[PDB]
Amino acid sequence: DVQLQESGPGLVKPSQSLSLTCSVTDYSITSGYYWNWIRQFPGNKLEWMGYISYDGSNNYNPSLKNRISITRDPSKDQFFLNLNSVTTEDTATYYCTRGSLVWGQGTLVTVSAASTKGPSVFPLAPSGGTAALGCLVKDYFPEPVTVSWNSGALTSGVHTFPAVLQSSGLYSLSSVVTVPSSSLGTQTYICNVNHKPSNTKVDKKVEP
Amino acid sequence: DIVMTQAAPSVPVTPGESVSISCRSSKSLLHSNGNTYLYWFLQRPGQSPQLLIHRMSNLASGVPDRFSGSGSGTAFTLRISRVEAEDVGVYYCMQHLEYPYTFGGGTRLEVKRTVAAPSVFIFPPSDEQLKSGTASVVCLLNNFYPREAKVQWKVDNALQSGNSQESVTEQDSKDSTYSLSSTLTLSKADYEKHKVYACEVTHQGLSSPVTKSFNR
Amino acid sequence: GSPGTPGSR
Repeated sequence: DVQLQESGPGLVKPSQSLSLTCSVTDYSITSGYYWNWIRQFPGNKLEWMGYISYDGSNNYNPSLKNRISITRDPSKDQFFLNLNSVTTEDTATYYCTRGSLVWGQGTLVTVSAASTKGPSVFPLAPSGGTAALGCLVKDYFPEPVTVSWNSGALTSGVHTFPAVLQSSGLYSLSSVVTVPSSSLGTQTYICNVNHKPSNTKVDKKVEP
Repeated sequence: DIVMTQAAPSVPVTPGESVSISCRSSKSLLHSNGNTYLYWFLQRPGQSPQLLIHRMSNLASGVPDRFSGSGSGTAFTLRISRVEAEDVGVYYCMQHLEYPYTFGGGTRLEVKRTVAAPSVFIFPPSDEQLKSGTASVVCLLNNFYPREAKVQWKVDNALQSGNSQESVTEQDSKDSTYSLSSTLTLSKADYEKHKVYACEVTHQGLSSPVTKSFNR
Repeated sequence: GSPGTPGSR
């Protein structure tokens, strides 16, 4: 089945150029359709940026002035977004699509002068026979991080919260799991944290 | 540009009942070919938007026929009959008549359910963190309804302000509840100077505000 | 002609 996948830097400096790639699998981009870039701002407003067509022709949103190009490489079934002179207003999740029906998973791009920083990972230790434990993923930049528990074996009762931006300009995120008190003596609980921007992986065992 | 307006930022619905979500355009979306170019999307928490309806009334693939689109010219309705818990998310209209394509602001569908009190847990700072000179105390409010919940931090019975942050999960697609995490951040020096750390929670489901606490 | 997305040619 046709699938699309965005790739590219998750952090861009103000006034520089943003570049993203959409890799299309199981469909030739010259065969048909419009190939769109759509972005979603913080606050969740959506904006159509433009498309490239099966013949490589384009249409762009006037909101982007003359800052946008959408180009392609048919030999790789890839199309590309270039956005010049970015500001913090361009911080958004960027989606590539085939028409309105088929969407990529989206990729976050943050525009900021600040440097990439990997997280510290701290245990949230467990204390009606009900318990809870978790991990505090603190002081990283930019978003996102991913958190799993026991390498995906544990999903029941897991709540991974939206990150908060601290006053320092670094993010902090919690992930928790509700567990039975009766499990605390014998069950191993490991949170698996991945911060791809810093190439940081941390596994933290959470103990009573 | 064509301006798309969704008047309601959110709409509450009891499962099993029907709901209508409205969208208005600044210009008629009827094309000379006889089709009306208004599309509807749903975005579930942490997912990409999903096409529901194209050309005003045509049901896209992988969508139950509980969903229907109607309207004409500049006024449109997405109707969902027999709403299920899994329908929660944000519904967006988009005009597809002229460039640029433009979106409505979205309408969040909120499922109405029985009041559920939060289960509350408090976590002291880890020794791992304390080493760096900062201390985070975390309060978890799990699986509550409705959304409105108040967290008050107290340190040796003194009400805290300006030193905490909270985030909340989107309404759960399965049990229709929310969860909330609140973090109190103090210097390690300040943390070691006090004894009683308490998270006080106010919520409709509680008989009285509930406090979870620990002694350092 | 049509404002819709064109399919496979």
